[PDB]
Amino acid sequence: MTQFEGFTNLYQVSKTLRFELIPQGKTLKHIQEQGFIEEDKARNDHYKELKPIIDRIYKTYADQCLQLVQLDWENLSAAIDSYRKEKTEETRNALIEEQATYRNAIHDYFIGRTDNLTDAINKRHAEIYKGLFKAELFNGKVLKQLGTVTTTEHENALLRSFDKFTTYFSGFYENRKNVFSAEDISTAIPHRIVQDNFPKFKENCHIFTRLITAVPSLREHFENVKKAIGIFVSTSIEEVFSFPFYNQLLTQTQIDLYNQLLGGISREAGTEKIKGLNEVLNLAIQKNDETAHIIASLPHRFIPLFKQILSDRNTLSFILEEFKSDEEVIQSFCKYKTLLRNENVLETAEALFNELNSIDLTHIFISHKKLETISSALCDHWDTLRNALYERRISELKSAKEKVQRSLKHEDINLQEIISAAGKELSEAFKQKTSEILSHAHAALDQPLPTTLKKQEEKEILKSQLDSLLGLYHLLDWFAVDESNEVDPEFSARLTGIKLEMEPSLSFYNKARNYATKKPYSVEKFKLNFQMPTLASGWDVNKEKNNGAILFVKNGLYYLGIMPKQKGRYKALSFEPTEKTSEGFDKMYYDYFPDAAKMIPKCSTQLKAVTAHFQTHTTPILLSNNFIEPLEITKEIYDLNNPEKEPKKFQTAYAKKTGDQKGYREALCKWIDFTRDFLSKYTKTTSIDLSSLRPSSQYKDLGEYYAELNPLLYHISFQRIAEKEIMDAVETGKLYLFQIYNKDFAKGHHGKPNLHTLYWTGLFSPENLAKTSIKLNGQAELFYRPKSHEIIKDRRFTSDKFFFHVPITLNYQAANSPSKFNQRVNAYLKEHPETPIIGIDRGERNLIYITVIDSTGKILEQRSLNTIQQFDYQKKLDNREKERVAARQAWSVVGTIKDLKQGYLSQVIHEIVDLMIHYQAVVVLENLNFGFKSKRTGIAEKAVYQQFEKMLIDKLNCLVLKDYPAEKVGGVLNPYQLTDQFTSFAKMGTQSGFLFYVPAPYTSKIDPLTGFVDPFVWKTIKNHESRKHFLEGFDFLHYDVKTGDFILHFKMNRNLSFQRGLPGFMPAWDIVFEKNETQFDAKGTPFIAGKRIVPVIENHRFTGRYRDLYPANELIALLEEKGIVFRDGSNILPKLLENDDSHAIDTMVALIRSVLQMRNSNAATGEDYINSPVRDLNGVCFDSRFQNPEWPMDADANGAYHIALKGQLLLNHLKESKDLKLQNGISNQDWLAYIQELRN
RNA sequence: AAUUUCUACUCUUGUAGAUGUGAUAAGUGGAAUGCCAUG
DNA sequence: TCCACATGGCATTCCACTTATCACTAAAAGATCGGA
DNA sequence: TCCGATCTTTTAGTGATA
Repeated sequence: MTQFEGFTNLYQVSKTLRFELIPQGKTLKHIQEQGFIEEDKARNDHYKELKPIIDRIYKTYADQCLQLVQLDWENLSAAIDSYRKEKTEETRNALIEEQATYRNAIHDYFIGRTDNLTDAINKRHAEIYKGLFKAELFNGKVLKQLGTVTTTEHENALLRSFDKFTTYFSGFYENRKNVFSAEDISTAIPHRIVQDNFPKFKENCHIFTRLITAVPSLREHFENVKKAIGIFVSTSIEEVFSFPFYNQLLTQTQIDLYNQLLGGISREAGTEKIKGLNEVLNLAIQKNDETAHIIASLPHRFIPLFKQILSDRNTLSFILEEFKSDEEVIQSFCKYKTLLRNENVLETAEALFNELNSIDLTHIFISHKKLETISSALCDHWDTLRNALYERRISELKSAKEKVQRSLKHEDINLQEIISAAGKELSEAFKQKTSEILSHAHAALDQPLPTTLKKQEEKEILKSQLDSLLGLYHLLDWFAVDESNEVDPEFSARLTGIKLEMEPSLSFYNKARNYATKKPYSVEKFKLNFQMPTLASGWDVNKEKNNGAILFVKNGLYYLGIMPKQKGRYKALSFEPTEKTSEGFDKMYYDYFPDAAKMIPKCSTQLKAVTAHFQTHTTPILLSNNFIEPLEITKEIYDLNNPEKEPKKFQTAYAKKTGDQKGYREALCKWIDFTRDFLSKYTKTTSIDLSSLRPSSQYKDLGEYYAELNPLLYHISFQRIAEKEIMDAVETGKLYLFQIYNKDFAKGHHGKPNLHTLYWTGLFSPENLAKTSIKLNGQAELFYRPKSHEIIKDRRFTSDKFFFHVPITLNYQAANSPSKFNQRVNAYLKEHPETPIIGIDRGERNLIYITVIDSTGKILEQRSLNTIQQFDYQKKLDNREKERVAARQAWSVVGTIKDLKQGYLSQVIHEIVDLMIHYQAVVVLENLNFGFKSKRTGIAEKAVYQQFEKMLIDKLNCLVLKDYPAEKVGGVLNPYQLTDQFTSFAKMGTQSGFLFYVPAPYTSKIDPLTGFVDPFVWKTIKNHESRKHFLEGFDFLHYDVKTGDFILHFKMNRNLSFQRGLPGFMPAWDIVFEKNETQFDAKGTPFIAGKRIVPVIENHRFTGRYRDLYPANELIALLEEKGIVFRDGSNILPKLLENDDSHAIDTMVALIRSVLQMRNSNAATGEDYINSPVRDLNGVCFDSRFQNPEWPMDADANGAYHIALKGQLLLNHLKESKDLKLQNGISNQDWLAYIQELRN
């Protein structure tokens, strides 16, 4: 018996708030005269310049370390193959433990505990490894022991510039700590070595082995192209794709040579490219041979390896040098232009072209690789000139035509034979386009260069000159200048004499593009330190001398106080907590023991003195300092904390590995009494009440006890401080005072406050002071950003500002992570079966469509959110897309989409949470592959497929309603928690709390009245005999005389090869070819019923736009075309199947394909709908154009509805199950069987 | 037509909703340019 | 499979864009600096 | 030239069933 309001305070969530600090008094003067802002700007610049040096040291240690790795890989290969062949759970855990073993084996080289290495280099690697995460990378001691990087004196001075400020690199350290770590982290060296690169190498090895086994005649070829690449010269082409060579494939250079072996060296522009592995695979594919088909059947693509983590990328391919500045590019192109007019190239080209217009053209030839380009630029189609020449060679003569077309691809043609093959329209089009191009070039040379390159117009005119010159170069590359044919030697020589100086314009074009499309520089905020090695890392009153960041509250306003260092020392300035009635600021007092799991052993067991006492003698030791009463450290407690093994005996890892529940329980009990009397005895924690703690033997584990213990030691009090002391503190410069500010703290604000402002007010409301549910955290950052009725546009960028970023944590009383959250949600859904279901369909046309269904599948509300607050976000986002791709092609600025997508997604998120709190329903969302959504966003990033999922998860993880009371469930004190804690999409399961991930196939293309899908696939129906065979499988066809319709009967025990093999429930189908007459909707608008939209096929494997069709009209036109009598209602199929002409059979398969076509779309006028081919058993032929609200209006509403009944299946399967866990998805066959059972 | 920041309006120098920051690393996808074969 | 309408394999720039980790700290301990 | 204050650094380690 649980409630909907019980889903609160499940787990901690961490957020960050941003504010603007307004200076108070003359403190803005005090930071200005002291010169801190420029000092932090130079410090950030120094850090940015020092980062390449320090990870140069990191890369040096890496490539010195993992070069010595030599391991077997057969166990991991067998584990991967076993898990891939049989996808069971225990095989998965075997794969994880093998991957962890190999990760530890790789990491031991960094650690220095590697078995195969001898002891001296082991201790050298260990003591060098001890220095990458301390101050040892700046004193040069690591540089002395590790290989001689030998940073120059400039970088030595740069390292001296960070003297006594190594804690600024502290966040860097935990960054690089993930590089050298083995706990399965995606930003680690051994995770990439084991889990990422090794399966790819195994795949390459296996596909190479089966490709050699299938066809070995290509075996020599790869060795040959290996001699083309000239790398791995001491290795065999079989040995490279063997497992042990992977012991070489760790350094960046070796994987670079592997990827370049797969790709091939690319030389400079103009010359050919050295072919590689995938190149020759594609070339063998494109032969249209039987060998091409068999290599097409197996996979025919080698996969490149991922880059190493911290290393840098090189190549053997040609790299084009980049233009350093805009002045250099405009100056160099001005000299290029002047040297080009000095060579009088334009009149030279005019001379050549009036020569080709006035001499015979049998002695001038055209290269065979440009016939398609000339055909596409000249005529409307690229296949015009090739087919014209092919038919002309036929007419001047089956097999002979094939050798003719084999000769056409590689033999160069003289241009008169093309003129005689084509028409004179080709000649005049050629002459006018040459006129157009040389007039463009003339305008290019006549027009002067722009003065600068800072704005768009100069960029676009320079682009215009460049592609005019380049198009002249392309037009120059049409002719076959080689003396292999009978080209005129003088004209060939002068065409080289123009083309060799037309060649560098292409490289100039690429250089200008590489300089031109750079992102324009923008002013960026940077971190302030205020000459302090640790700024605002904590709020504690002991560290308030060191961190120097405290807060004041003044009659509802909030202030940040910073204590600067006086004369380079820590001036311990304090205040007097006067009585409450005195006017003044209210200082917050912070009492925080950070985390007992790391403070307790550090402050009591992991000291130097206790260890020095305990190695030499075993007697227990009293500890006196920082204690009211000295605490006793016994032998067994230190053995529990330091057991010289990974499983600590109070940790449940020891209980899981061993099974001694009694000893683990007693060890846990003793450890809990030890931490109890330590918290009693310690100076900081002796004033904290600990009475809510249960007896020690009643505690299940360490994590639960820590979760209950943690929010007792977090405390905030408030003490009134005299105002005059604070004003003398700021006026003397001893205190930097700032005011936290946003939009809602202005005096003119009278509406509802922001959600972040609600969190900030809930932080300091006395209810949260009584019981801390939300918590102020440490590590608060300060940033400075330089500058970039009456209404001011972009007023916030007019002046330089100070910004404050502060982390908070909501649901602090709850545990850090939830336990069995999905079990709780399954329990609540099992106790509440009547809950609604919200189908969300994300699309590319209308984007987001919602449908609401009840427990019985009745529609409650359906909506397409193209227009929210009467604003068409879809159309605006589409035109933003159109101008983004237009600006990309025009070398303009590219902008961003994230802001507008975030605004529209915020509107739709508020809508769906409004309906969520109104209906207490669950949402259902289609499971989509990452590759599919990535390709969909690639063809059109108008779709929000992957972006909206993150916003839904983030909003449903921590949910606060602004209109709700604070103390009520859903307010800022008890926020709603309806989804699992977000970890990563890889470990995101099929169900995250109230959200479900349902399979994507077969949701849109389904009749909701009968559950009908198309059981055929039309790709298998290609030949005429296949069409006749499939026409044999139908039962019979009858012409209705009342309504003029056609009824075709079908049983799925026929046409099995032409069926897709998806057996539905209902064993009969009656396809209805309804008469194409005009019906009316609920609005009464006329519309012709049963019409279809079919793409217009141009020729074989060629399709254009789409055209409407009315299947009964052309069908009866077919029957009166052949003279078939059908008004008697006889069996039409045996009457028509005897006619063996292919045109007839093609017509009826076209009509039955069109009536079996479900999704009927027309984007030109924009009608999207479906028209069910099978009549409902109550005699209804469904069209969604009827606009009846009980059924979906359009096809995407239909898809969202079917996703909703898929979720209905999911919760029915939840109800009948007793394990309180969902099934691992559903299959298509069970889904369509279930919906056919429900419908009919 | 204003905002910690973003989106949408202008009745109030504002309104409605959203807003995990910093650091690091990798990957994806576009556009242009070439080399090579295909309809 | 869900989506379709000039291409496939690569190579080099440039751009946005996504995902995946880390902390979300006070005290212990060492380095340093001013005193006799 | 060696001690006592003090400022900077780094450090500590949990979660799953009777």
